[PDB]
Amino acid sequence: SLLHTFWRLPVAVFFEPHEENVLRCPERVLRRLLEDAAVTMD
Amino acid sequence: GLFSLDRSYEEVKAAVQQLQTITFRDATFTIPDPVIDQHLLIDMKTACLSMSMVANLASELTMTYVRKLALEDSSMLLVKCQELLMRLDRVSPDDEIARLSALFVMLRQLDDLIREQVVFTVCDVSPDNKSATCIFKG
Amino acid sequence: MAAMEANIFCTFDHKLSIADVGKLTKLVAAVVPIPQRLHLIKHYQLGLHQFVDHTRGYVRLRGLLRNMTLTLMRRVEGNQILLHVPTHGLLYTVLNTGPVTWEKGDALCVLPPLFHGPLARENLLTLGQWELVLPWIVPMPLALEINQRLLIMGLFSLDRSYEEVKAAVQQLQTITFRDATFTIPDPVIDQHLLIDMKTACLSMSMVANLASELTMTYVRKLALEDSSMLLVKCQELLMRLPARPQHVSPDDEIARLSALFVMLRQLDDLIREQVVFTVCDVSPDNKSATCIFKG
Repeated sequence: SLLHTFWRLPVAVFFEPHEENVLRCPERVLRRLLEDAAVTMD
Repeated sequence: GLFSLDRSYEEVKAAVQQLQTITFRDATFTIPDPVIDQHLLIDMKTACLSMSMVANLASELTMTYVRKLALEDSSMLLVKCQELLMRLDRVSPDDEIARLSALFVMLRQLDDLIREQVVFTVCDVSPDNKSATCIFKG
Repeated sequence: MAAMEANIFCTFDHKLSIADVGKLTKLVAAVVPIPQRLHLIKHYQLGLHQFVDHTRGYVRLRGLLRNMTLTLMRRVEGNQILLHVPTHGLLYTVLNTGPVTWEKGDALCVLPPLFHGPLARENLLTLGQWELVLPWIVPMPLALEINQRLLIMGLFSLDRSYEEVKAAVQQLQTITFRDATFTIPDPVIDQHLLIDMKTACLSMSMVANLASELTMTYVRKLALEDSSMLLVKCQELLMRLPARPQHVSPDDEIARLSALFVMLRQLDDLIREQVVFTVCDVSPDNKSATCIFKG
């Protein structure tokens, strides 16, 4: 299920979209995308 | 000087025989040992005591201070340094001020060892190396 | 480029009363800071009153004072102050301004003054919303302690109550150095003290990681058989809790001690800012001292 990370303690971020990528997904957004992916499916 | 207490063993004695000599540019030079007759002089005792005290106080206080610093963290260099403290490990406020003050006292009592000023630099060396010509730098 | 003028003339635009010229004649061969390094500077840039703010951030004043060019007063006369930015290595006399007794053989550092205000009632050339501010020429251990207490008052004030802070400023504002009591004007936490704290804590964390298997247990092995007031006085600031050394590897210990010296110097340079004068011989009333290392 949940991931298993190497570095123990978390690190804050300060970067831009033009710098390195980061997954920042709010929960209702990923929920709604799961609904939209579920409902779109001799 | 740091091996002054465990001199009774033989690995430490061979280590003293190793560290006492030095090879350099055509130099088989040897130094004297700071211990004589299995007891240490007060200068070296103060030196090793100050160094052991600053090492012990750094191993004690810094985890608490950087853990307090993570609430007001503003640089990623600071959060990753306490991670290695957690990796390595695996009170009255006036006493805390006393601990910090004694840390800085042991820091002040070590500047006679940890740094030194270059005095001369050689412009020319005379042949047979007996003398040389140096500018001053104070 | 024209060269940096070793003869800096300061001018004056205010109507100088006669007592002002008298008090200006007291300060011959003293230290004043100036950032401009021109030949015919005005009086506004002279001194330190251009940088005194409502913040009264003494750490900010120490941060800016290190960048200011120090010169010596000479040949005071009518509306003329001939200043001499001294070249490095030679010697000429300076004069004290604050009540700080000196020695021979020690060193001197530059510093903004302590209890600065109307408490000692300095009428040091007051004219037209401007005062002549003098940096203190303080000796070496006073300059050590006056930044050590600064950094300790910075480090203690995190995550703790304000009554602890108000009880901690009064424990760490007095300095009883050499038969005199000094007080620091408003030690206030700012971003400069924050970045100094960050450098200090990172260096001491790295040297805590850098400690070998023997240097952390040296006092722990020493305090079983030794008895001394030094060892007793340093033991009680530690917690409570023959044998063998684990592995003697001096080839590793040279590298550990070398990088530990680098970390100790990296902690050290937070309180050892600059030697600016080495005092050779003083006057017997200590009003002046011939000293070297000028510049």
